[PDB]
Amino acid sequence: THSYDWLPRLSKENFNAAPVTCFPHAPGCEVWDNLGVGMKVEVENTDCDSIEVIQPGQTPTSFWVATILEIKGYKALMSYEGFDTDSHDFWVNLCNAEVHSVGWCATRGKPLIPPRTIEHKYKDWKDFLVGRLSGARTLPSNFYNKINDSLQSRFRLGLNLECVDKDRISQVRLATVTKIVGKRLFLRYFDSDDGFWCHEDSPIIHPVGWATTVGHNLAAPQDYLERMLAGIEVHEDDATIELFKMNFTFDEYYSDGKTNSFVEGMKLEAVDPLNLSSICPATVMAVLKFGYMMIRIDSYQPDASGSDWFCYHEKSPCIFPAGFCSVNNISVTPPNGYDSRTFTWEGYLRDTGAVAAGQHLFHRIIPDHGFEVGMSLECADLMDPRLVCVATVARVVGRLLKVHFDGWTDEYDQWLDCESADIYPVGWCVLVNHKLEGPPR
Amino acid sequence: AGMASRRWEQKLVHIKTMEGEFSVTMWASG
Repeated sequence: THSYDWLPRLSKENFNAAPVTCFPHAPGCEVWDNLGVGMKVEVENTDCDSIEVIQPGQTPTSFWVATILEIKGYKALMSYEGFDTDSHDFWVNLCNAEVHSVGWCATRGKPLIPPRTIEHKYKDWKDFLVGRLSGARTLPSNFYNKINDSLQSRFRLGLNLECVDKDRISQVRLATVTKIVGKRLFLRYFDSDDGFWCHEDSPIIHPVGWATTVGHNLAAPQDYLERMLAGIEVHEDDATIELFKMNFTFDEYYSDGKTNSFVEGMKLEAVDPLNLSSICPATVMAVLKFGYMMIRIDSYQPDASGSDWFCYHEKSPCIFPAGFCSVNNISVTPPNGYDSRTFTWEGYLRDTGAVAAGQHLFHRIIPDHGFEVGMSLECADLMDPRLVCVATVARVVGRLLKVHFDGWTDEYDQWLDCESADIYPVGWCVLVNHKLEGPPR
Repeated sequence: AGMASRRWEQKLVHIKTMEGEFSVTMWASG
């Protein structure tokens, strides 16, 4: 099946796409404000043939000037100067297409060529172009240098890192970077041909020596396991700490990493790491070092092995104080044994004799992320992260988003932070050459 | 945006056609 083209959606009235500036990790986000509706650019002339003389060895492409009418994610609606109607307006992918600052062609000694449809309007287009372009906005000359510098991943193939075992989430397992697409890494577990996709900014991948330092469960080859126990000796293929994104510093804590914030037994809410459509009561099972802690989803069946425990850092945007769902009108997943109609936090804390973790332990500042209900975007299927799909913002709960996959039932909706690295602007797949899943037939 | 808020510059641009060359005064962010 083919990758889904946004084209028919773009060609509809009131189509709403989240702007690139909503996605901090997205390429071009930093310089995107240098773009604007009404700006003028040199763009490829598709409506002309061998009018321009091209010497052998030169690129056989001709350019004309256009105005950007609309911007939807990476998509821009172009309109050639000289046209009276919108008959030849066309959509482009901004960071794929040959779009340039006005004056780019002249630097290469190339002339601008009027499209055939309007070429007759003038013998010399100087007066028209001077009249249309004087005082107008165009692209900064360094624009695409900035874009290209934002395409490269911080990682490369062959790097070894510790990442969560999808078959046993209570431990991290040694894995190697074998594929990179648009900064989404494929990590193949050592001594196996299985693995998973995740963005380079994912909180479930960690540098070499992380598990040992933090105190997380670790599965790895013997030689690696024994190398960790000493300390600490380095290796050429070790993924180091500066490659990894954190919203905190190891210096915030002491050198020993002793933390006394979250405590074992404390109750809270959290997104089910095995079901991103669900938010349910959770319990701190073990406090590790440097803010990391193992928690248990209370909706799970009884399990003393602690194999289904999951590590969240205390500054994670995916853990919430008790009462988060009820306060925001979210249907909470009842803890095992309880019913939807028979569950309250007050009664639940009574029966377990437990204490809910205080609001002060949570760090959830709410930015004006700019996300709105109805906005379209591209979102990774967190259940099958090899897939990136057509998606819509269904709800906005402070800084938490409910993301709906267009064409599917609301049961597949996933909870994602506004600054998650699993959501992307419209046109991202085209830019990075990832396949986009469209709505089911 | 610019010129209201952030940084912007005037930029003189060179344009060629098959009838001649000329200059236009435009602007861009940064």
